[PDB]
Amino acid sequence: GSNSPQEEVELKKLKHLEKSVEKIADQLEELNKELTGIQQGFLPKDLQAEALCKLDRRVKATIEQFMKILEEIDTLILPENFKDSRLKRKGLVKKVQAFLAECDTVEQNICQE
Amino acid sequence: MSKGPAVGIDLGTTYSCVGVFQHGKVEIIANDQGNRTTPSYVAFTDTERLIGDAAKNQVAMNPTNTVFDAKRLIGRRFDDAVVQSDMKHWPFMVVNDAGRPKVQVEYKGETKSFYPEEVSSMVLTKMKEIAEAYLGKTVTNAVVTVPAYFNDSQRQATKDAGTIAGLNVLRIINEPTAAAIAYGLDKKVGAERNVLIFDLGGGTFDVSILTIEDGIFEVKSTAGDTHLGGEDFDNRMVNHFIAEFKRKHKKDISENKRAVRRLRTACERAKRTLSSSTQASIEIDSLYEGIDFYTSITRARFEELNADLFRGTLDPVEKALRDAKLDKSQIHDIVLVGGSTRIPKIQKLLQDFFNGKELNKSINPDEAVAYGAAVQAAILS
Ligand SMILES: CN1N=C(N)c2cn([C@@H]3O[C@H](CO)[C@@H](O)[C@H]3O)c3ncnc1c23
Ligand SMILES: [Cl-]
Repeated sequence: GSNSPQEEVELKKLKHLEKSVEKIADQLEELNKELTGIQQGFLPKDLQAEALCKLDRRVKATIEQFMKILEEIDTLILPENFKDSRLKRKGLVKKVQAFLAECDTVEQNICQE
Repeated sequence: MSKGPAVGIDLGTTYSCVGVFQHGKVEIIANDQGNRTTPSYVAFTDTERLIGDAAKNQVAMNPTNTVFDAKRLIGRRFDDAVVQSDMKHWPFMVVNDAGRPKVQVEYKGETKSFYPEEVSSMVLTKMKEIAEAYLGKTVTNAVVTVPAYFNDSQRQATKDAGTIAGLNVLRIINEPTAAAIAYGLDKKVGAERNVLIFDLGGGTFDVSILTIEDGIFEVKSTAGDTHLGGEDFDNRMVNHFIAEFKRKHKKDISENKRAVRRLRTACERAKRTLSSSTQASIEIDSLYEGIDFYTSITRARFEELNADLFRGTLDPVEKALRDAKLDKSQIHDIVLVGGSTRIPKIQKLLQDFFNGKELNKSINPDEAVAYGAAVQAAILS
């Protein structure tokens, strides 16, 4: 009803951040597939550990990239009237947080004991 | 690549800066990320050696193998009070090799150790490459700056860092002397001039009193607070918002490292906004336990939260005047150095102490040392 050209600028920044989240989430998906591969592979217990702990640097790099997205989102100031922008920002933060929760479960499954 | 000019390098504790004198003016050179300052960070990974912004950006990922603060170790003995006190806070290992400290890391799967001047040489090599990428010419000659309180051993170790980095160190000059040269205080007509250099960074606070008589610089005194900087002002804001969140929501965010980091980053940026505006707004969705944190802070509240810290910057000023055997009325020029001198309240306190005397602040305070060094590098070329 009162959609402004100024909000289109904010929606564009959020769309560029959504594309960045989708790139990091594809890396997380590859990490999940490689983890399953090691778990359902023929590696002896000792070499499995090296393979699982080799995923650690990668998982930590995924967490960090998600943290940097959150810091970029946190630079935004959205007036109350920019309802669509506030919804897209909130939806995007919750999505990054759900992926960070998945990264945390991977971290609790590698380099253990 | 053709042979290029001589550069001025401010080799800093947490950040370094490189400048060049060309077409009658100094140009502060931006790095590959477009930043006019470069982190004095070196990281050792399983495959490569990262320097500068690339090393600082992966610090969370590789805390033990990411080295910084090598300036606090350079030219010092292992048993130095400074070395013993500072290593209690570093995430990387500091070992003793025949009385000399060495940083110990895992580099390409092997345990390796480096002397502080070897780490500083890697930072200098990065500064050399930043200049070379901008100029499109080979850079060999440099003027490198050191603190006025550095002894013979710390000065020599810095020159050795320059030599290992493949630089021809034209001169090692004091950081307060470099700031005074930037403003041409040695060229002003008149009698000897008493200059006060007020340096406030992210972690260190240094006050220096220089006398310039017939183009000769003489350090009369140095004072300061080695652990006082912008980071202390961020901490006060973080504590204020943690308390605010507790008052409103009855929840303690301080044990969630990621919530504290999101808050800290927002605070540091809000602090910078307060140097030009009287208010800064912060909006952080789902900060802790799904609660959105939308707030603001005025300059007045930021100043109240840091009142003791700001006022406290005047005690090393009085200490320096006492040691230099000078009254405040005998100070001809005051020079601002360091990012934190941009804070309006600090400028007001310093100006009121000198009964309304104008401050030399037109040159970016983060770049003033590099600026004076580039001028000196052009003079010696
Ligand atoms: C406006 N404006 N612009 C800056 N570029 C800057 C850097 N700083 C601080 O100086 C330190 C750097 O050694 C860190 O603690 C920075 O937060 C600042 N404090 C206040 N106002 C500032 C800055
Ligand atoms: Cl430039």
